[PDB]
Amino acid sequence: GPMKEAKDARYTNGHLFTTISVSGMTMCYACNKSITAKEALICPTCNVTIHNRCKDTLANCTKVKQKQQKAALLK
Ligand SMILES: [Zn+2]
Ligand SMILES: [Zn+2]
Repeated sequence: GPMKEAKDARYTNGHLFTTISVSGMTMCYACNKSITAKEALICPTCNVTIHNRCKDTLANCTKVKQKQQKAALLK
């Protein structure tokens, strides 16, 4: 395919952080406070939200969904 430029290089600790458009009540899963930004990041596998710069303190993407999955025996 013509997509000979796959920028598959956006993994800090296993989570895929994609740019979102925070326009409402949002909280930084890395700074435990309200994201007053117009852009944030989300892991499609652990459903976190961060200030689009606090991803270098988020745990491995199998140590985030171990707190962000309300359908697991997390006890
Ligand atoms: Zn933050
Ligand atoms: Zn994740």
